[PDB]
Amino acid sequence: YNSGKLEEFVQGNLERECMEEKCSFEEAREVFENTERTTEFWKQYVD
Repeated sequence: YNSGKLEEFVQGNLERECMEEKCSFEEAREVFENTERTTEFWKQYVD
């Protein structure tokens, strides 16, 4: 869930971060970065 140590400097993997453990909508919007794409994605991942 992006504790903020040695996982920000990695590439872009929405799974290792968002799927596996935990994650904010914002989190997606850094790798993903298309916040529209990520909100739709968000409506099948939130709740």
